[PDB]
Amino acid sequence: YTDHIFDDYRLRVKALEASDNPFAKGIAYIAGEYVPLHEARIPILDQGFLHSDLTYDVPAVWNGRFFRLEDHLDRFEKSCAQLRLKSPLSREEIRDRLVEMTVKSGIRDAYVMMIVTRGLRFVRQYAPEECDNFCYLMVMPYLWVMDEATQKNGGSAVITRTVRRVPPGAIDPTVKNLQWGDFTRGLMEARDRGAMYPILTDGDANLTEGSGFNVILIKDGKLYTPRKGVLEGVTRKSVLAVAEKLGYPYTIDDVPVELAYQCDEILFVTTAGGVMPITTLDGQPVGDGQVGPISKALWKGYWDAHADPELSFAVEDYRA
Amino acid sequence: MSYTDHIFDDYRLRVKALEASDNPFAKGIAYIAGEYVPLHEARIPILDQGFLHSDLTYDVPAVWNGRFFRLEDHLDRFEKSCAQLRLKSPLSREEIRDRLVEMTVKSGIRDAYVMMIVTRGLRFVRQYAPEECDNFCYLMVMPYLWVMDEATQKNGGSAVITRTVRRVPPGAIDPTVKNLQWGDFTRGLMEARDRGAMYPILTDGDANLTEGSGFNVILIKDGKLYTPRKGVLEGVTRKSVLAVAEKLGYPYTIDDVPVELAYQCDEILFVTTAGGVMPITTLDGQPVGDGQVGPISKALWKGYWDAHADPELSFAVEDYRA
Ligand SMILES: Cc1ncc(COP(=O)(O)O)c(C=O)c1O
Ligand SMILES: Cc1ncc(COP(=O)(O)O)c(C=O)c1O
Ligand SMILES: [Cl-]
Repeated sequence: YTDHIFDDYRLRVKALEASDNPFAKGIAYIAGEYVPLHEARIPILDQGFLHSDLTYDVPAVWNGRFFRLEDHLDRFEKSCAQLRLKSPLSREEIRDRLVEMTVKSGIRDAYVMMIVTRGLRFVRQYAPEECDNFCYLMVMPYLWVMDEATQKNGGSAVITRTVRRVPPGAIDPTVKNLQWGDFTRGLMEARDRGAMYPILTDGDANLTEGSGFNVILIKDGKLYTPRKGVLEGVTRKSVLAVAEKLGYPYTIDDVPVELAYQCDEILFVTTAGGVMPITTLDGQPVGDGQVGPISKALWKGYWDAHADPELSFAVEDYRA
Repeated sequence: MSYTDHIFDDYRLRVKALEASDNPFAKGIAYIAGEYVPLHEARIPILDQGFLHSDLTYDVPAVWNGRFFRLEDHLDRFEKSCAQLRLKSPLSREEIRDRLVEMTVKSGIRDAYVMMIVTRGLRFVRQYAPEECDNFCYLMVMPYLWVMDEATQKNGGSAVITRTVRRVPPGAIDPTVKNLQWGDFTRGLMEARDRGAMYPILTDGDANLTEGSGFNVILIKDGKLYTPRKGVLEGVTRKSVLAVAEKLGYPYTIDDVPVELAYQCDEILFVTTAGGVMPITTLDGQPVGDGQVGPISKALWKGYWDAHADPELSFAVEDYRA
């Protein structure tokens, strides 16, 4: 079922790797300058580094079409407000520059980043309103949390037992952030236990999310995905809209840990890879150990949606 | 006659001298990829996982009147922190020490805030085993920073026990491993400002006190010191103040500190490398005890700073040799 998109994608990557464009390996916007991604540098005094004082968002370009960029911009502006950050670049400026950098790079399948940091001033010495916040933009070749090869059979995960999710009353998980202390411990625990990915609990016997992805349990034809303690993922939104069209019931609510061990299918969903089936959990098969039919149908709907003119636009039909 | 003059008179003179210096490193110096760079020109690659996933640990010793204080304790904790996160410094312990002293002498700074950082580097631990990652080391020496300045120490600072945020629990992020994932502390600083206070004190969300944004907390009641054990960094400043407390005959306990005790204590100290002993005289808009900097705070303050000359716990940067 992967050939549906990956045959065409592999052709586009071949063309990009053959390109002599100095931005084909990626492009960064830093202080009004476009720089090749691997030469791009930020000041070490940026509080985005010295206190991870930032928020970010990651839309994708697929076959030269941005997917749900307005949803990512909406969530980014919301995230900025929650942390009392104000982007020096307008929402409309960010959109214009992200499209320009995509065209300028020639990258047709892109992992895109918009970052706002506190700047050089910290919020102990200064009110947030007295801080001049920084904006960084990056466009790079599309990244896969789960690659084609792994998606064909599904990946492996564990419910972490050495680490639990940062609670929202400490750090708000609806505000996309790079304070991955728990997720990083999770990835190490997964490798220790011979699995690719962690699923973190809330420390109260419910599932939350993983290292850069939401979790969807499928049982008896119904989708179950955590409400609290997680990022409100754009991939999750897309997959649930596809589920609605196909007549699959879903609920965004508490997901008790027990349900992970009794379900038929598990999906991980994220911008960086899309729909990512999981067929091993804690060393045991998920259901029959096969990529399930509902996973396949949602995978197809998700990718088909990247041509939907209501949800996407082509990078050349765009005008500032 | 103010008790703060004991150190600030001499320090205000030394800064004046430094602000007159033409040395291009007098504003600070960074080690980046085997090069010394002026601090305000120093840059790191945007793809450093120290940035893209705050995948790092750090430590902060200080230089005072040209003497490093307890640098070996900071190096000990840094190596422990690196091991916990499966980071290996590309610079040995001995190289970090040599370079930190070199950068201090080269800068001419007599009162410095020092920073040793190790990040994951350009590879992340999803695609790669941690042993496959070539980790980066960054060093910085800059003019000494004050979480609480001279003016505030004279009458004491203001704090609140946070009610809009709690501390990241140890089973999410290990607080004994010094890290820059300040999501909770940053919320705390914003809440403090909203409530007309300088500093936050975060609870563990289970009715105990933890630490604040870059400092440990010590309560003092009926001559006894109480400081949280769990949910906090094991501060070198806290260690020093407790040694000064043991030597002066003040009993102390490192254990759970229930929130209630904050409202019933006689004195409150915040302790950190970036400011030292920092008395707190207002809590949730009300006086701490009699609203004055207390006698035990002053005694511990004096002992802490006096110990920056002790030859067993400090060394002069000029007398050091690689
Ligand atoms: C913690 C976390 N959860 C979930 C996601 C996926 O959400 P989205 O589909 O909006 O990328 C990400 C994104 O990388 C993430 O960092
Ligand atoms: C969270 C936290 N606790 C405690 C401290 C104090 O540790 P030390 O006294 O060793 O500097 C700091 C210093 O920055 C800190 O960030
Ligand atoms: Cl719910």
